[PDB]
Amino acid sequence: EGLKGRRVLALDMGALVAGAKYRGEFEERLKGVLNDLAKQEGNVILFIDALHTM
Amino acid sequence: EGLKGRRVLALDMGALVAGAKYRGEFEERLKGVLNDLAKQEGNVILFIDALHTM
Amino acid sequence: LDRLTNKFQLALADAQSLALGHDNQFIEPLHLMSALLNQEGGSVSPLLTSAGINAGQLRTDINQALNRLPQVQPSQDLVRVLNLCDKLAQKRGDNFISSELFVL
Repeated sequence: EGLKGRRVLALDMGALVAGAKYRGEFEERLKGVLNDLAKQEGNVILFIDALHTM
Repeated sequence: EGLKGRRVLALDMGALVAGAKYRGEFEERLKGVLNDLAKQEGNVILFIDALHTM
Repeated sequence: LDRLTNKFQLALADAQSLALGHDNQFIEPLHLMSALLNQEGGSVSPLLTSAGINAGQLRTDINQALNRLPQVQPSQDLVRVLNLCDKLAQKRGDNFISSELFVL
């Protein structure tokens, strides 16, 4: 009953590399992930496939 | 059976480092040949001689 | 130089970072225009918008031009443009050299 109802969204860094041409757009889209997972405010449990990437 | 109809294109260093000067141009030639191997639909054994170099 | 407003100096420092980040040999007027158009609170984008110029499309075209620069610290082009900013400031009687003048 604790972990039901939770809407769990996974980050994809392999999707986060998309759309980066000039030097510095991967971390553009990464801190945009910090923007929307900042406003999401607890709704999303994260799973990091290969944690030791982080 | 299983290997019939396939090619062996050597992944070759020196020709991938050819007249593609800035950043991304190397990713343009490698992205071109790897989308090409993505769209051949099972026709090329990729070959890496000296596996530690790439 | 202390002749520039703080905002202008801040964009120039950013222009240097853009040049460094692109592995460019010099800081060209293009780097400075990019930094000015990218500065929050800056007067360059609104100035352009007030004249009917699409600032967003300009930003894109400037970044594209920056991406074309050779890859390997003000260029003489930039020194020259800044010298004109200085003269335009003098004609207007401006205490310091502001960002808007760089556009002209």
